[PDB]
Amino acid sequence: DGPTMREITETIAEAKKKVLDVTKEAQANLLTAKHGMTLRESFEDNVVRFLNEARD
Amino acid sequence: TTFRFCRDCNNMLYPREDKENNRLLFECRTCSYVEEAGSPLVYRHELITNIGETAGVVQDIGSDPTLPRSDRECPKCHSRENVFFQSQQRRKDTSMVLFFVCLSCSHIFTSDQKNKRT
Amino acid sequence: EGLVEYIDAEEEESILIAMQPEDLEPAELDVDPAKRIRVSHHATTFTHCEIHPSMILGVAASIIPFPDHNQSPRNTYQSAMGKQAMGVFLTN
Amino acid sequence: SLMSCISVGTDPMPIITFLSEWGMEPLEDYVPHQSPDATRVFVNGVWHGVHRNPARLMETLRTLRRKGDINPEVSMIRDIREKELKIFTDAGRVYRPL
Amino acid sequence: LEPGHAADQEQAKLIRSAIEHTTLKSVTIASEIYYDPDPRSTVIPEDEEIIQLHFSLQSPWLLRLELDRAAMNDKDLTMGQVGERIKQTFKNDLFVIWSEDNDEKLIIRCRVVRPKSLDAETEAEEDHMLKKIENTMLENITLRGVENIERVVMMK
Amino acid sequence: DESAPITAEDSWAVISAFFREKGLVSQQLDSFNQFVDYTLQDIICEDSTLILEQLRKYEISFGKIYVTKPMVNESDGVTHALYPQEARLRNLTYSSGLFVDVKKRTYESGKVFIGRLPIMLRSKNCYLSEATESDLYKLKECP
Amino acid sequence: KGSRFISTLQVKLYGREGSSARTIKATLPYIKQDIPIVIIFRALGIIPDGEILEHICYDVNDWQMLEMLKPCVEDGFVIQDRETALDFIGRRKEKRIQYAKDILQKEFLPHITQLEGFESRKAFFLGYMINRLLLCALDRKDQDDRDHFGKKRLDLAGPLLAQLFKTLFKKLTKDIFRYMQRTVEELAINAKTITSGLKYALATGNWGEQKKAMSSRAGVSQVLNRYTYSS
Amino acid sequence: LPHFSKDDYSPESKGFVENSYLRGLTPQEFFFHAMGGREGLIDTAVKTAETGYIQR
Amino acid sequence: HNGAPHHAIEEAESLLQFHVATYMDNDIAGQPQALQKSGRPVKSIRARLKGKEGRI
RNA sequence: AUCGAGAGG
DNA sequence: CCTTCTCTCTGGTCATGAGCCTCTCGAT
DNA sequence: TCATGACCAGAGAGAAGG
Ligand SMILES: [Zn+2]
Ligand SMILES: [Zn+2]
Repeated sequence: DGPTMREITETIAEAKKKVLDVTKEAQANLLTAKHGMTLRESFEDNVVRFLNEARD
Repeated sequence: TTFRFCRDCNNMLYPREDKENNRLLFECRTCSYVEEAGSPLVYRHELITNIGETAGVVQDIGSDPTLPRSDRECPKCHSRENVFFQSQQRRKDTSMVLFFVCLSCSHIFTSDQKNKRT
Repeated sequence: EGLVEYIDAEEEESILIAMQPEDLEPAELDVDPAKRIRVSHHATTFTHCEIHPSMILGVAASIIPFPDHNQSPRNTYQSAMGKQAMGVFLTN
Repeated sequence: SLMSCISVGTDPMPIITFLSEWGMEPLEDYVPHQSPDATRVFVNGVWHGVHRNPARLMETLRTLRRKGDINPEVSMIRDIREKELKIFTDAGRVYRPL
Repeated sequence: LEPGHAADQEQAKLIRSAIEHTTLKSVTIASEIYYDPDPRSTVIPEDEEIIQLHFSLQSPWLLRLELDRAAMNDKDLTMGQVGERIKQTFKNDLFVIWSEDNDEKLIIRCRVVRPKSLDAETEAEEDHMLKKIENTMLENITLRGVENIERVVMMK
Repeated sequence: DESAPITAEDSWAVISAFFREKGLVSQQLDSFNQFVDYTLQDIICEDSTLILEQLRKYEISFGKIYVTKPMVNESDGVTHALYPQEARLRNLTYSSGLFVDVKKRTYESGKVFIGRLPIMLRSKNCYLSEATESDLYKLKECP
Repeated sequence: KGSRFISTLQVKLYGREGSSARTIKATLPYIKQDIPIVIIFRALGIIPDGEILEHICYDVNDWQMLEMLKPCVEDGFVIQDRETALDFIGRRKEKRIQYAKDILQKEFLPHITQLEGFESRKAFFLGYMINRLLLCALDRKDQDDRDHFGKKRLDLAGPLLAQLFKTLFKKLTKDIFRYMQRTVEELAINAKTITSGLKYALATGNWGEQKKAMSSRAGVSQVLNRYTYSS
Repeated sequence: LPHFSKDDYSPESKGFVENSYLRGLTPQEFFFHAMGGREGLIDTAVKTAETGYIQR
Repeated sequence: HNGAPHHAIEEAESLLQFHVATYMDNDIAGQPQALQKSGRPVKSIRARLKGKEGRI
C-alpha cells in the first residue's frame, strides 16, 4: 500500500544520502585508513553495505 | 631530476667526480665534452608519486562533454564555471580526491582538506 | 541533413548520450507512486540522444512483453525458446 | 541489436589528402620539443602526423560527415586529455544511429 | 592469543605488529642520490639540524631516503629501529644517520665506506654501486614481521 | 510549430524510416554488395600478371571482371536464367558466372570464364532486389 | 590489402617490478633473440640518444620516464652507428646488413608501409609504443582492456568470401602458370577449382579447401533455421 | 555507460536498481541487471563441467 | 637385394618407422600427423581405445 | 561409419 | 686463493586433461 | 586453449684438494 511504498522509497532516499555523505567525506581525504585495506576498499565496502542494508 | 646532453653529439652525459676540487662534472663518452653540474641531485626514485594525478590538462578541457561540471567557485577568479575529475594516476592506493579546473582562468584547485600543496 | 549520426564503440567514448528528449527540457512532488523511479539527468553537456532505449534489444527479446519487469535470465531463456515456437514461418 | 549496423570499408586516401591540406603537418617534419602541445593524428591505426588547433579540424570533419562529403560510417574520435585524433575507415566496426 | 591473555587488544596489536611483515619499501617515499662531499656541511638546507645534532666523538656520495609518516604510524616504528636495522644489514660497510620523530620530515642519510683506502683519503666508489645498495635496501630489508605474512587483521 | 522539439513518441517515426530503407539484414547485403562491386576486382588485379621467359617473354594479365546474373547450364541443354525457387526445388546452386578480361602480351583475347560465384539473395545481382510484391508472388517467394 | 598475414611486434619490458636492470627489448619477426630498442632506432637512422628519447618522451619535464629509459641507452651504448646496428642480426658478412635492411621495411610494421625510405615513420611509431608501455609501467595509464568492443571487428560475408576467393584464385593462377610451363611447344582454365571450392566452403561450413586443421574455422556456414520467422 | 559523466561513483551509476520488478526497471538498470545475470548464467555453465569432473 | 645406395635406405627407414608409429600412435610431437585421404588424421589403435568415446 | 553444426533437461 | 669433484636445489620444457544422457540435420 | 604437477639436463653450493 501507499504508506509502505512511501516508507520504502524514503528508506532508499536516506541510503542514497548516506552514500553521498560518505562519498563527499572520502573526496576531502577525511577517511581513516583502517589497517589492512586501502581507502577505496573501505569506501566501496561502506557503500555496498549501506545499499544492502537499505534493500533488506 | 634533470638531464643534459653533449651539445655536439646530443648523447646523454654521465656523472664524474673532480676529486682534487670535490666538484661534480657531467662528461660525454662520444666526444671529449665535459660540463659543470648545476645541481647536486643525480638520481631520484619516487615510490609514492603525486605526478600525473593532474595529467592531461589542456585548454580545450572545456570541450570534453564526458567531464562533469561542479558548482564550486574558483579560489582565484570566483567563476563557478569549472570541471573536475579524480586522480588520473592509476595506482590502487590512490586518494579519491577531486581536481577542479576553472573554465575561466585555467586554474587547477582541489577538494582536499588534509593538505594543500602546489 | 545532419540530424542522425552513426556511432561506433570507440567514438561513443567521447560523447554524452541522452536517454530521452525530455532530458533536454529545463527543470523548475505530485509524482505517480506507481511509476518507476527515474533519477534526474544531472548532466547538461549532451551531444546525442538515444532514438529509443528499446533499440538495445535483439529480434528475440523484442518479442517479450514488459521485459523490464523480469529477472534477466528469464529473458535469456525466453529469447532461446522463441526460436522453437510454432507458427507460419513463411507465406509460401 | 535492431539498429546495429556494421562498417563496410572505405578508402582512407581522400581522408589523408584532406588532412595534409588542412594543417596536418607530416611526421618527418614533427619537432616534438618545438611543438609540444601537438595532437597526434591516426588514420586506421597509422600515425600520419600531428596537428595544432584540432578543435577547428574536428568541427570541419564533423561538418563534412554530417553533410555527406565523408562516408557517414567513418569514425572520428578526438581524445582531448590524451591529445589524440583517431580516424577509422576500417571494415567490420559495429555502429548504431543516434 | 596466549591462554588468558585474550580480551586485551593491547597485546593483540603488539602481536599483530610483531608478526605482520614490513619491508623498507613500504615506508620509503623517495630515494635520492647526491654528490655531497663535505661531511660537516651539506648543500641541503633541511638536513643541517641533522648534522648539527651529530657531534659525538668515507665517500662523498650521499644516499638520502624520505619516509612516510602515515606508514610509520600505521605500524609501531621509530626512525631508530629503521636505522638500527639498516646498520645491522651491512655491518659497518656504510655510515648511517637519521632524523628524529619530532622533525617535519623523516630522513635517513647514508654514505659508503671502503675499509682499505677510505680510512686515509676520500676516494669515491662508482655511483653504480650505490644503486645496487639502494636496490638491496628496498627489496631485501626485513624491518620486522615474518617471511610471507604480508597482512594481519585483529578480529573478535 | 515546424521547428518545435520532438517527443519520445515521434522517435518511432524515425525508427520506421530506418527500416523502410534498411530492412533487418542490411549488414549481410551491404557486405556482399561491397564484396562484388569492389573487393572482387581488387583481388583479381593483385599480382595477377604472369610471365614466362624462353629466349622471348610471354605476359598474361587480367583486366576488368564481369559478374553475370544467376544462370544455370543444363546438361544436354543450354544456359538459362535461374530463379531461387527452382534452385531450392531442383537442388541447384543460385550462383552467377565470373568473366575476366584476359590479355596476352609478347616480348618487346575476349572474356574468359573462371567459375561461378554464389549470390546472396536480394543483393544487387539477385533478381529479387528489383522485384515488386506481385513479381515476388508470381515467382513463388514470400514478400 | 594484399597478403593479410599477421606480424606480432612485442615490446617487452624485461625489468622486474622491484628488481634493477629495467631494460626494454623488442621482438622482430625473423630474428631469433630479442633486440634492444636503441639498436633498432640506430638501425632506423636515428643515431643520437637525445633524438631517440625525443621520439619516446614527448615532454622535456618528464624525468620519471627518462630515468626509466637510462638502462636502454646504457645497453645500446656499444653500438653508435647504423651499419653496426644492422650488423647485429641472427643468421647462420656483408649480406647480414642487407638482410636487416630488408626486414626493417618488409616485416617490421608492415601496416605503416613496405616501401624503402620511410624509417622516420616507423621510428616515431616505435617510440609511441614505448611511450604507451612506460605509461603503463609507471601506473599512469591503466592496463589496456581487451574485452572493449571497439577493439573488435566482425568479419561478415564480404571479408570471409574475400579470404576464400583470394586462395581459390591463387590456386587457379598457379594451375594456369604450370600449364603454360607445360605448353612450351603448342583454354586450360579449370573453372571447377573456384566454383567447387566456394561450394565446399558454403556447404560444409568448413572455411577452407578440403582441409580440417588449417581450416579450423568450422560452422561458418550454417543451415538457415526456418522454424519460425523470428528464428 | 555513455549516458553518465566520467568519475561517477553514484549508486545508480554503478548498478543499484532502486525500482522493483513490479515498478519496472529503467534502461540503465535493465542493462546493469542483465550484465549481472549473465555472470550467473556463465557460472551455471562452467561449474557444471567442473563438478562433473570432480564427481568422476 | 637391388643394391641401393646407403642413404636411400635412410629414407626407407624414415618411412617404415614413421608408418609403424602412426599405426600404433598417430598424435605425437612430430608435426607430421599422417593424414589419410581427404586430409583426415588416421585413427590409431591408441586413440581407438583412449577417451570418453574410446573403447574402455 | 566418420566429421561437423544446431537443440533439450 | 684456485680448481675440481660430487651431489643440489633451481630453473625451465613437456603431457595431460577437461558434465551426463538425449534429439535433429547436413556433407563425404 | 592452457594451467600445473612431474619431470629432467645444466649451472651451481660445498669439501677436498692443489
Ligand atoms: Zn658528446
Ligand atoms: Zn577561476
